[PDB]
Amino acid sequence: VTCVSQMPVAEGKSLQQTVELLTKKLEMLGAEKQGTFCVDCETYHGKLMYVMHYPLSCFALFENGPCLIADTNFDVLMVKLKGFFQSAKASKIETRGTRYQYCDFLVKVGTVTMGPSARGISVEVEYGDCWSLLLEFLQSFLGSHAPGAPTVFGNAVYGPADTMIQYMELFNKI
Amino acid sequence: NMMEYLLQGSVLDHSLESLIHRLRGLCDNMEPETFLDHEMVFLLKGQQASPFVLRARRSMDRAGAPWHLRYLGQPEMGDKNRHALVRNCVDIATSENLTDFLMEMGFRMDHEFVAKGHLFRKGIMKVVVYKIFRILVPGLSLSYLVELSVVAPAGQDMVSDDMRNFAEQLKPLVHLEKID
Amino acid sequence: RLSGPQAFDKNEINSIQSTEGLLEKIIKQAKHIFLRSRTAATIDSLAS
Amino acid sequence: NERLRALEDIEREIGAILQNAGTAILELSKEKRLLDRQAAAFTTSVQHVEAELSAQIRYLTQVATGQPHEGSSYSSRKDCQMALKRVDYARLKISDVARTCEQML
Repeated sequence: VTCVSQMPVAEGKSLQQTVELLTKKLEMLGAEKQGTFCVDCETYHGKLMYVMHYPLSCFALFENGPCLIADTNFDVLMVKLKGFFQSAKASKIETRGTRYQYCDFLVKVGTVTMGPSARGISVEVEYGDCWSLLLEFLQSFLGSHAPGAPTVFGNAVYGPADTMIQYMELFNKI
Repeated sequence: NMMEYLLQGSVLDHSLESLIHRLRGLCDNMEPETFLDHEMVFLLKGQQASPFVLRARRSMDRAGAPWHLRYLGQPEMGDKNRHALVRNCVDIATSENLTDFLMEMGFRMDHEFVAKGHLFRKGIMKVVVYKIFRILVPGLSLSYLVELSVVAPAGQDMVSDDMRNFAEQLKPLVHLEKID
Repeated sequence: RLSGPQAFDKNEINSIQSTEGLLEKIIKQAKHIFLRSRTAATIDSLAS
Repeated sequence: NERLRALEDIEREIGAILQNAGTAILELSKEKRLLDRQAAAFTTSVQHVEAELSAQIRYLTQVATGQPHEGSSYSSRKDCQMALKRVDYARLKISDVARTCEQML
């Protein structure tokens, strides 16, 4: 499926402390480690970028995005497109973290991109629309979460770029 | 980073066998094939006064193949007796995403052309024969085109002499050269 | 190049190419002896 | 295909033209009927053989640069060899099964 990411602004102890608490809860759930899948999407201008893992940097800027350019295709195109887009002043940062896989699942914690940011959680599903199981698993993870806003009224058929659209919306929201 | 050594080729429309058999025999490959695609040039340059071409060549006879696009221009004056080409930068695309992004970012279709012919390859080289038509979107100059081209990193222009020798090998039929 | 449009994280990036040579023949011989042993065990249990 | 037969016919015609020229010279120098027509035919055949040789030499010169037509479908040859080997192994196994059945009955 394509589970959107949320921005739970935790407080009290620390941002890193809340991230460690979420990781400890996930480990208590019984999820093993599956490498560090650091996602990266930098805005530009109304252009964008993407490094979500996958050797394809697919910048879904607008009009749902192509999401087909290679890891170096869009990058070389933007590097050669000097003078066309002169809005490179406002920079953009990206998060990182780990990636666990409990069973047919995935979890990604979105840390501080440039330093100001919350712990952005993100999950996926097995086949795909099919939100009963997703919510039943999310409620056992934490409390206030699951904003939603998917590509409703589409049938798309499990749009993979929907994750990128949710990430872009979250990055613009903070 | 990457570069190209594309050479221009133009053969008479009637001289087809002396090209196909020679290329199939001298050194191209085993089990040759053909192709069919149509190009869509674009340009978006308001004040820069430098229209960048984005050839979204989509193979109509392909099963949803990506719209492999290439950027070419500003031939570098190397004077290395080579094909006198410039740097290249390929870029894949999705289904109908090339037109979608061209409409989103804003582009102007300079022209539309279609190509059709046989395919050939080499070790670090590539030669292609095809014919261009002048027809509407639903579907000619009477002159085939030998697309002897090389795309590779900068290196030391070692493939230039190899391409020159390969062109001299097919001298009785055609005579490749550069272009302006 | 299909990794462009259909961006696969680690499935096709690893399935595009893999090792071969002696490992394949070894696996085939292992499967052969395993099938032979299973058939022999079934035949022996039937005869017993 | 046809060029080989063409060259063979050209060589045979050159030989026949030489023989006809010799015979015409002999008949004309023996004593003094059809010697004039014979000499005319011999000269015409010699000119035709020369023209055919010049045309064959002025061929398209296919490659003249390297070993052409590289690759004689070796993959298909190997595939056919493997198919024949499969057929032979199947025949051997079938003969073994038939011998076992004959020993059974």
